[PDB]
Amino acid sequence: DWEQYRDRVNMLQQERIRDSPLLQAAKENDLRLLKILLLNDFQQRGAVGETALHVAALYDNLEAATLLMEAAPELAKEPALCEPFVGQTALHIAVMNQNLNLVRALLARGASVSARATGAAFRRSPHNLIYYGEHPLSFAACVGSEEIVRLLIEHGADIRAQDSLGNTVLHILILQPNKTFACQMYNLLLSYDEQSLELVPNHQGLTPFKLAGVEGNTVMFQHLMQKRKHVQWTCGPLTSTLYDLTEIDSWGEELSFLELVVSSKKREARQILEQTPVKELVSFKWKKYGRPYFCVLASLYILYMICFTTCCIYRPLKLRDDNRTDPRDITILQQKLLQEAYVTHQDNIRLVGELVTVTGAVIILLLEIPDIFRVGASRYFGQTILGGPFHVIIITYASLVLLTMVMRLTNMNGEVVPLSFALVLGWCSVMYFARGFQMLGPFTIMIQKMIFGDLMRFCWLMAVVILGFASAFHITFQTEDPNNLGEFSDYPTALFSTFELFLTIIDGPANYSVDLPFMYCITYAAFAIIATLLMLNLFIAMMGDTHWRVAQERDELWRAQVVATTVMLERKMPRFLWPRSGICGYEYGLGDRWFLRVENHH
Amino acid sequence: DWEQYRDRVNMLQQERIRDSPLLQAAKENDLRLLKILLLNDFQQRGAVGETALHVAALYDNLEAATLLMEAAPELAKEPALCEPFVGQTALHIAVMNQNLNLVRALLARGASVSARATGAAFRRSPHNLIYYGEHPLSFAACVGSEEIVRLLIEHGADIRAQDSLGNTVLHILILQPNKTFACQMYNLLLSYDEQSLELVPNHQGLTPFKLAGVEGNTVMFQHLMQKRKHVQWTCGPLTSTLYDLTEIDSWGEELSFLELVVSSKKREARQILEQTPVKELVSFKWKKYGRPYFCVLASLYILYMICFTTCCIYRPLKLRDDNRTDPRDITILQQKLLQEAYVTHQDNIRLVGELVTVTGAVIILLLEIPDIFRVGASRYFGQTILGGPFHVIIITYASLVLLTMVMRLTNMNGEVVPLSFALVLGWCSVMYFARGFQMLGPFTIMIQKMIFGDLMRFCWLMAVVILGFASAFHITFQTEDPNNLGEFSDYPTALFSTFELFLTIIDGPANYSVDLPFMYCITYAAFAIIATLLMLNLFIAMMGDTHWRVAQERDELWRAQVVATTVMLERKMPRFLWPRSGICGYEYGLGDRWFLRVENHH
Ligand SMILES: CCCCC/C=C/C/C=C/CCCCCCCC(=O)O[C@H](COC(=O)CCCCCCCCCCCCCCC)COP(=O)([O-])OCC[N+](C)(C)C
Ligand SMILES: CCCCC/C=C/C/C=C/CCCCCCCC(=O)O[C@H](COC(=O)CCCCCCCCCCCCCCC)COP(=O)([O-])OCC[N+](C)(C)C
Ligand SMILES: CC(C)[C@@H](C)/C=C/[C@@H](C)[C@H]1CC[C@H]2C3=CC=C4C[C@@H](O)CC[C@]4(C)[C@H]3CC[C@]12C
Ligand SMILES: CC(C)[C@@H](C)/C=C/[C@@H](C)[C@H]1CC[C@H]2C3=CC=C4C[C@@H](O)CC[C@]4(C)[C@H]3CC[C@]12C
Ligand SMILES: CC(C)[C@@H](C)/C=C/[C@@H](C)[C@H]1CC[C@H]2C3=CC=C4C[C@@H](O)CC[C@]4(C)[C@H]3CC[C@]12C
Ligand SMILES: CC(C)[C@@H](C)/C=C/[C@@H](C)[C@H]1CC[C@H]2C3=CC=C4C[C@@H](O)CC[C@]4(C)[C@H]3CC[C@]12C
Ligand SMILES: Clc1ccc(CO[C@H](Cn2ccnc2)c2ccc(Cl)cc2Cl)cc1
Ligand SMILES: Clc1ccc(CO[C@H](Cn2ccnc2)c2ccc(Cl)cc2Cl)cc1
Repeated sequence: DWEQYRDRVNMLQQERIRDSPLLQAAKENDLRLLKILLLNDFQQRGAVGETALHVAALYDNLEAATLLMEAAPELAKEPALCEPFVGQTALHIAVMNQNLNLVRALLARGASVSARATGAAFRRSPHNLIYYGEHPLSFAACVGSEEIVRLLIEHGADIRAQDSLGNTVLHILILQPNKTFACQMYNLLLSYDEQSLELVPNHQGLTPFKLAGVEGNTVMFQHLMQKRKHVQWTCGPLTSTLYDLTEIDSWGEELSFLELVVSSKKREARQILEQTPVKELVSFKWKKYGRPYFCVLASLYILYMICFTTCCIYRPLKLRDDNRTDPRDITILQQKLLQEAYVTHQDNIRLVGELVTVTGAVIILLLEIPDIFRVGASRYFGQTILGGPFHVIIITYASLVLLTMVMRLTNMNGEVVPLSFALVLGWCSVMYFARGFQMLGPFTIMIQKMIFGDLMRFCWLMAVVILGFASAFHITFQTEDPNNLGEFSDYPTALFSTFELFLTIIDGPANYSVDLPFMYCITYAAFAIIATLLMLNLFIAMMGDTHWRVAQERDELWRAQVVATTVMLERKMPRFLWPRSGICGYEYGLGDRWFLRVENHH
Repeated sequence: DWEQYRDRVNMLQQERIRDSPLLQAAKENDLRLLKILLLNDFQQRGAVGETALHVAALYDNLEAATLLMEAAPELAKEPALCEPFVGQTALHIAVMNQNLNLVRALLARGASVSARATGAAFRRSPHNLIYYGEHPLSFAACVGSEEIVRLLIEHGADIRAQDSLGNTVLHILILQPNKTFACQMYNLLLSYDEQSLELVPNHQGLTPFKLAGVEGNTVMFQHLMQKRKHVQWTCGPLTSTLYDLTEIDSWGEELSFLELVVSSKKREARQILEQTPVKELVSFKWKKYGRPYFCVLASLYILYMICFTTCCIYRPLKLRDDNRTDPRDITILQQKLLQEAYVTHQDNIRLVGELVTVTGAVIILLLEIPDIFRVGASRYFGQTILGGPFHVIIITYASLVLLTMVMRLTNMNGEVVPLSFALVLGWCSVMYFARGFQMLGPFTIMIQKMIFGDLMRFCWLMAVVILGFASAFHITFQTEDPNNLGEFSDYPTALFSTFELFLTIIDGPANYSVDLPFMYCITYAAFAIIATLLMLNLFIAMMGDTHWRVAQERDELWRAQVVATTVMLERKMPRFLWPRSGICGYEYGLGDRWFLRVENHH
């Protein structure tokens, strides 16, 4: 694994540094020994191809570093050579240690301002504790060393240079955790912008502005917006400001800023939706257009589920064509064949409801399947904010409807099976629309967070209790007459009875007209204590405990689900239903831009 | 919508200011350009009829404003002209910007101290972030600018002037959010009162004192009471104070201060009921008169419900007059007709209970219907503090009793229907009286806050689960013999069974003497996990979470419901039962006033 490899790399590196007297002296700064070694081979390299000057820079030894450079000035030009540290110069190290005196002394000797630390130890990854990109300028920037940043830009640091992710120094500052200084650095770098560096995309296509949204960097987002706003007037406690929406609303771009924020996997990204140009924009879009269209679509879907349900209630059945010879058989009706299922006026009235039913299942797949391939199947089905679990069950619903159509046409028996799944999944998919309503929306997120959290843990331990007790109850009744207590009469019935007895959805077996096994009363007392009293009530206790701790995040997830719904509706619906949002600049002489005006009290 | 209109107004305003070189110079303060333009048409107006001097005042440019006034002194007199800003002078703007030097310079040039900003941007509304009324003095006051307030009063600001709501500067200060400075301003304005300005009503009929109650301004209320109290004595740690009740008790006034506070829709208004002249007054009224009369009325209503119930238990029925030919029919009795329903001594004893029952339903409507028209139907039925939901069900109860009387008299069949509603609603309306008792009162507010909150959200998602599963269970059993498992034998029974199975109020279907469908055991396992375990227990978890967060407001709502009951009883009951409260001043030589004396430890 990578941790064991990095560890060896570090161990071999320290071993070489102890083995070589020149690298050893570069780490210890014993200028006596180092002068004698240099007066007496300067190319000597550690375990990763690093020079004695990289070693002096790593241990921050300016005296050893200047002796090494005075003896062999060419060392200032050298990269490290091996897979972890490829391209790392003594200048990258001196910059990361903030040694301005060593950085000057290296630049005075031709150390490259444009060198790229291409090795893995520099790549963005979960493996690496930092990500400064690849260049001395990007290091000095993320390190928060203006004096080094100016010194490098003077010496030719290309400010528009890009690393292996395509990230410029501006993209890299958006990724750093000192969000507050990163701003002062962001302004220092834009003081040399003179296409703007603000508009350069990385290889994901993200500009710095889109990256601050995607990464949830709310401090850099609100800092970037201070240069995309104009104060129209202030009068007493009131100010009117005009925000340029060109970045946030992303008109006619192939993937918008708000899509990138709502689909981001960072929990910090949802906080961007609470910021001033945005909250007001997504709130305007939702009241004016989003909620009216979502209430119409919710109503049409519920009427379509009533239509589908009615085609199940009036499903085509006839009297069985053979006798119930087994006294335990209760089936009295059978399917009509296709050639007899459409004969009466009521069958033709149903056929309209069935063709509407099938048409809705086709339309569901025509609307769903393309969005799997844009968003990505895992995000499509995994993301709570995008509706992931409802996209699974609506595709499953439409698939079970189309399977039921193929079964009808082919005279295949057993349409009850796909229709029973399609009725449960079809109606529970009406919970998709709960996200538009402040009453139902946050509660539907508790249902989801309780299903995947507490109900899953409960069902795993509930299963071993049911297997223990269903087996004990089955073998207790194995020897007794099945007609006197039917609940445990075979292992599948004993499992199902024990599951219903666990949840108290059926009454505990009892027949006072006969002597039940004494081992049953012992086993059922232990079961009612463990299953019913302790665990079924411990479920309520752990749900009540989960609920107060999740209640803040559920509201944030709901406020984000409303924005994701707003963004979905505007991307999918015909534009004539969704007029461009905000204020057109052109009819007021402001040029091609579109704006949001907000008035605030202070 | 108004937001899009205000936004255009702001955009057209800024466009004109950029288009006109004179308004542009008034905003930028480039005295070079402005001197040349004025030396070279001074009437030029922006998008809302505002002058270049309004523009200089808005951008707070005293140098541009004094050049514009020096070139054309008549500009100081000008209002703005268009619908948002009608009547707004440069003096309104200079006052709101607190520019005392510009305000003098305008007043020195005849700017009107009595101008009214009649435009909508000044009206009280949810659309407007501030409300300063219409006059320069009311602006200077709400802005908290004594030096400008004195300067205006010297120049003739009519302190008794009223805006389009009838609000004086005192009413407007009660509405402002800096409740603490507003007091220092309130005293500054009363220093010029010399009918008192304290007693002038707005167009709602509210004086400043009633408005501080209605708006829940507890800081201004307790400040107003410092001038309506007298300290009789202090001895060591004890003080005795005498509060004038003339304002709070509002004797013989058509609508009292305490009615206006308990019927207010502001959540802050209930906090007035916790203040020193009041809490002691409403507590005295409740112990001495309120609770004794409310316990008598509670007892009389419960005895009337026992009387009505007894007329239902002894309802007049006879043997059916035709055979039960359908083997699934269980009806054996039928109504007696009016001409046979009153024959025995026990029928005449009932008839007294029925005439008492009907008389109580008439009395309920005679007591209820007038109060709908005073309070207003929406407040009458909407307000928790006034008893809103109990006023709905008591009017509904009386209507179902009078309908049942019309049915009896007309020999109409089916009296079971209106009587079953009248028994449920009649007895649940006994919960109205829970508000008098500290044990039952706050709990009856949780019942209400759980019905309209958590039970509503639950019932919406519970309904789609019941529609999904009732349909799956119905079509699973559609083909099987109805006599072996009756629960899902038609769609209305399948809905009702699935509702009872959701809540575990009936046992899960099972008949071990026959092979049930395998799809039933699959569907019922999924149902018991989703309905019974997860959601029925998630109801308890979300109620437990709502309960601790609502528990403070429920106690405040209960303490306010007791005062609303006290105020109701005193307004409705015969005065001889409700002696005037407090201490008559006349028999101690204090004149016509009535007082509350409170003794306090400090
Ligand atoms: C997110 C939570 C997920 C939790 C997942 C857990 C699920 C709960 C239960 C598992 C379903 C097991 C279904 C067994 C059906 C047997 C039918 C049958 O064929 O029975 C028996 C055969 O087998 C048995 O004897 C026993 C089967 C093996 C033991 C039970 C299954 C264990 C499954 C373990 C799963 C992992 C659990 C780990 C901890 C969670 C035959 O039938 P018979 O009884 O008529 O005997 C006919 C013959 N005589 C009359 C002579 C008796
Ligand atoms: C604050 C919370 C408020 C929540 C409100 C929600 C309410 C829960 C349930 C709704 C009541 C529906 C009553 C249906 C009665 C049908 C009787 C009948 O006539 O059935 C059927 C006819 O209809 C049906 O087939 C299906 C009816 C349509 C679907 C069910 C109603 C959907 C209502 C949706 C409401 C909105 C929900 C949105 C999400 C909350 C006939 O009768 P049969 O079965 O004897 O068939 C006789 C004929 N064979 C023998 C051949 C079968
Ligand atoms: C035999 C059939 C009837 C069984 C398998 C059916 C399972 C249904 C009842 C289960 C399967 C997954 C469940 C499920 C998945 C996830 C979510 C998202 C959550 O935010 C709301 C509840 C909701 C929508 C629930 C509802 C109930 C579902 C849809
Ligand atoms: C406790 C958790 C883990 C939940 C999920 C466990 C469910 C188990 C107990 C349930 C789910 C589906 C049930 C089930 C499916 C269908 C049938 C066919 C029926 O003719 C006999 C019972 C039988 C065989 C039962 C046995 C018990 C099962 C397997
Ligand atoms: C068919 C009939 C019997 C059905 C419709 C009757 C409904 C009754 C049970 C329901 C309807 C509204 C409910 C209701 C409304 C509001 C309140 C106010 C609350 O502070 C206490 C409970 C209380 C008083 C409850 C009691 C139960 C009521 C009165
Ligand atoms: C889950 C929430 C939404 C609550 C309110 C839902 C209630 C539903 C399930 C209940 C309320 C009243 C019930 C109801 C009313 C009366 C009858 C007549 C009876 O002869 C057959 C059942 C039938 C038709 C049932 C069906 C199920 C209903 C409609
Ligand atoms: Cl789980 C679930 C999901 C969505 C709805 C949709 O609920 C709304 C009503 N509502 C309830 C609360 N706030 C709004 C609705 C019901 C019926 C029809 Cl036909 C249209 C609409 Cl818009 C109900 C349950
Ligand atoms: Cl929901 C409800 C509402 C009101 C009462 C009234 O309860 C009181 C008794 N009580 C109980 C607690 N504190 C006082 C009562 C009962 C019977 C009779 Cl006849 C008269 C009275 Cl005054 C009881 C339930």
